[PDB]
Amino acid sequence: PSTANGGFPSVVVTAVTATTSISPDIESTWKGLLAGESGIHALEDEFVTKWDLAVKIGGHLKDPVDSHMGRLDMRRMSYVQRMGKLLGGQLWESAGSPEVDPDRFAVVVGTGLGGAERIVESYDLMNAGGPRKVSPLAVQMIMPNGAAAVIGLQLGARAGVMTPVSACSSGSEAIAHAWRQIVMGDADVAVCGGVEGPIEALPIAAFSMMRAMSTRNDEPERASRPFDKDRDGFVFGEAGALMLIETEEHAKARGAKPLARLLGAGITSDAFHMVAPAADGVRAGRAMTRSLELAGLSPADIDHVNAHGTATPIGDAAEANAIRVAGCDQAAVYAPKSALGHSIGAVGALESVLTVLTLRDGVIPPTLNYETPDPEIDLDVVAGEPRYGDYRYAVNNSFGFGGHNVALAFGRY
Amino acid sequence: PSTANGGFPSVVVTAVTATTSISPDIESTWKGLLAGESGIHALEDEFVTKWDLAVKIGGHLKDPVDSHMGRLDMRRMSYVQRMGKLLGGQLWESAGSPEVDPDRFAVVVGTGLGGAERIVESYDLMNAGGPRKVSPLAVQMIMPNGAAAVIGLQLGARAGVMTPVSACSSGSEAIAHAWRQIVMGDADVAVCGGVEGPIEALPIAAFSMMRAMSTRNDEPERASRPFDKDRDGFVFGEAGALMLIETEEHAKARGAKPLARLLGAGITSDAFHMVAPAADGVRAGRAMTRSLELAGLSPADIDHVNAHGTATPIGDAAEANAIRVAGCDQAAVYAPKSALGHSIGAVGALESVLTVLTLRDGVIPPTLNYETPDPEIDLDVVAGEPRYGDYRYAVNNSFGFGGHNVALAFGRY
Ligand SMILES: CCCCS(=O)(=O)Nc1ccc2cnn(C)c2c1
Ligand SMILES: CCCCS(=O)(=O)Nc1ccc2cnn(C)c2c1
Ligand code: NA
Ligand code: NA
Repeated sequence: PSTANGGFPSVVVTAVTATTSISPDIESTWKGLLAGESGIHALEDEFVTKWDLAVKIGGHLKDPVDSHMGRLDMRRMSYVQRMGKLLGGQLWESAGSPEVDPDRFAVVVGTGLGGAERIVESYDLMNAGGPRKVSPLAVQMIMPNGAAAVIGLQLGARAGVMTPVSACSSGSEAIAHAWRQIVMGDADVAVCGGVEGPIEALPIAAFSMMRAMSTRNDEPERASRPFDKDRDGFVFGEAGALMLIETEEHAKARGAKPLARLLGAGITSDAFHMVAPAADGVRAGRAMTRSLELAGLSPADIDHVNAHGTATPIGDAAEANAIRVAGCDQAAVYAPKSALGHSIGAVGALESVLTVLTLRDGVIPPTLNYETPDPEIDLDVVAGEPRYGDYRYAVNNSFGFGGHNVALAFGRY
Repeated sequence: PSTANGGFPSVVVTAVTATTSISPDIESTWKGLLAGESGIHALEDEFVTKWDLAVKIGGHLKDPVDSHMGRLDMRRMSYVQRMGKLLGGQLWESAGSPEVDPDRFAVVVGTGLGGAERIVESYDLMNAGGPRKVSPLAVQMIMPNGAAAVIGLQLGARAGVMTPVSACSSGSEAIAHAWRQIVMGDADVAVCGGVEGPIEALPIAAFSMMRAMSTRNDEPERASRPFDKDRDGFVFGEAGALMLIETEEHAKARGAKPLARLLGAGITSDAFHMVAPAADGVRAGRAMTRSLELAGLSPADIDHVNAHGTATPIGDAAEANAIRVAGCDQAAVYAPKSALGHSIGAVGALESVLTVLTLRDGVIPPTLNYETPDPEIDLDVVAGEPRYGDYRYAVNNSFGFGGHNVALAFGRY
């Protein structure tokens, strides 16, 4: 059974929304990327100087979430819940605010951590003034399922509200599970993607102590260098992204113009290391292959790969092998983290949206800072200027800390 | 397409393990439940007196997790990761330490929050001595996928390692996603269940401030009263539980004796309120109905319902209506939280293990403290003494905060 042979129903993407370090509008982010713009700049936050952080570069949201948040929302929601509500409403507006059947409507939103800022706040409030100072809203804000719950409550999703956690692959895995919920018959329509918290001292400190982050502080826009010889780790780039997916029949019934097709989703694991990807990239490649199997495609059909491309030395090397294992080494490769950075749980979702626009507009943006290619890798990396091309099919890769491999297979409508 | 009509492959439960407030051995916990034992006692912890908490009753694990943990594990892992390692090894040994194909082996372990203690630790450390005092493993310990990532690395699962966060239904949802992974053909064997943190002052404060918790401190063992007229909220009971599921062919090939059959799983949502369940129980009942559709069963086939049964006035009323909607109100109902309390993300997995043991031994333990029937409920609640029977099929219910509904359909082997 596959999408090609009619074993699974046809699933199409009908709307996308995203907020990034370049722009709060996905179509503006897309234009910026095509122009070779970067969202990564020098961090001017006071916490950088306070702690004298080794990492002084980051990509803040161009339009911060809380600028669209009144006092009420600031009191009753965690940050990721607030981002979810914002993106949830924008997405629904862009889809024409359709009246769908709630019992056939599901929500699957991934996240890296959850409402962690409310944990420390409640911790502090209890330490200072005792258990009565902990809010009765604390549980619903802290719980990592909260963002998905807020969106499901907002839009009225009654065919399931799910939250997969797989670190960097959470946003892509969310879309994978949304696809599954539809193809198994549990829903006809689904909002899916990923949300994540902002850059701060403690996140910077924590990830910096892993020694996986770039420290090229003097040249922020040149710091993130996926598949480049002079790469020194990943760069934080704040993001949130959701897409609306549904059966082609459902889309056709309400007159929705599809942006792209979601043909298959592959989920595998390494069982190798807690934070480092497997060097051979076999299991990561198997995730790509599995998505092709479910889509009913062969590697030869894959014209484009939106790479995970963290810019860690071992990460990019592993992925290069992974693509080769999947037999997609002839595909045109893009590494959006070169310009948008790493948004952890949201990044798989943001990059899935980018893959949809690639297929829609038939153009791949240039991978920034790809000046001196790494001799070992040997990939067809799109760079210099955007590459216009006849892209029929694409695979979006997302590989998370813990050994989590998610591959999504998309097709041009 | 169903399990009955051969649409899905036959999936069987071949091994179980759990640590509870009654015992570290699942077979001993099971005997205790049949004898009418309770794991809920007066909390002798210092934080109870220190803060003068409204709740002074809880069920700590009989055998603490850390009593099996050395110095490396205590510094390199979070609590839920440590619980995961322990139960992971115990399950594998109970299964006969089989040599499975890692590429067809998956792990799905749910949890409520994650390595939350390491967040407040990192926060305190950084505030005291700056960013360099934060642990290098802070990220891999804090990340909520960490428990599942530990177990997948421990046992060598390469067909996917996933963590669903669904609050009270996390453990059940994990089994649900494990079932899905096997039936869609991505794996043949799967370790699945749930883990959760211990009882502490802040967890108590957070849940008790919602007025969700029982305050019957004078009589700890009589506090948790699911479906009883005089019920006043849930009681904390620490737990962790995992089960080994696999296809019947795979089980037969290695000579593994099945304990029960996993026939189907239904996942729906309320989209009603952030913490309160929907009064009508319609979507909760649809979760039950969906598990039957996929199992290939009818409501008449269901002889047993392992209820969510938290003992909240609102929660039990909703579940009573949900069972009516599913057409399962003539089924024999058991509420294990009466004796084992609420373990949040692990409780759905624990009660799935209890459902398996019920179908294996053909006996339902008594629902503790069910003395005065509530007029509104009108359920056949097993109480006073255990009820023996040739039980053919059972449905395990989990309805978590956020409106997440998971129903698991089990069958006698
Ligand atoms: C730009 C992505 C990095 C953020 S993180 O990976 O540390 N997750 C994260 C999640 C929630 C909150 C709330 N406050 N903060 C600071 C958070 C951080
Ligand atoms: C017995 C179930 C209640 C625990 S909870 O729902 O508050 N989750 C939880 C998870 C992790 C940790 C670590 N320390 N602590 C205290 C934790 C607590
Ligand atoms: Na990607
Ligand atoms: Na149950």
